[PDB]
Amino acid sequence: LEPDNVPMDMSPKALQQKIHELEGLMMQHAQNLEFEEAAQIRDQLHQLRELFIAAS
Amino acid sequence: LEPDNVPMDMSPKALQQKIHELEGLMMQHAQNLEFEEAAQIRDQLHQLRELFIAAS
Repeated sequence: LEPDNVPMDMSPKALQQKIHELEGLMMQHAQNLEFEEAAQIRDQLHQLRELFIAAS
Repeated sequence: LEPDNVPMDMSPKALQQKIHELEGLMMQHAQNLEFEEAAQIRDQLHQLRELFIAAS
């Protein structure tokens, strides 16, 4: 009983794991002047940000 | 007489000076995750490249 409240809920993990993954990707290309297809993550990094709270 | 051939003509200077100026700008924003308006230079850095020969 009360399984979701047995461990913890600091973050959704999956989402938080994806955000830190896409943001760290921009630096790579942006550093190698490959931000063309890389900077696009800016749209997913910003949208996933607000969802951080709506998620957990 | 022969003024354009008195000094030299390694490069157009103005163009070559602008290209190195726009390309060095991308690294700045791209490094501070500001490639949004910065990555746009990619269009001027690539177009000015081919013009490098058509110029001098």
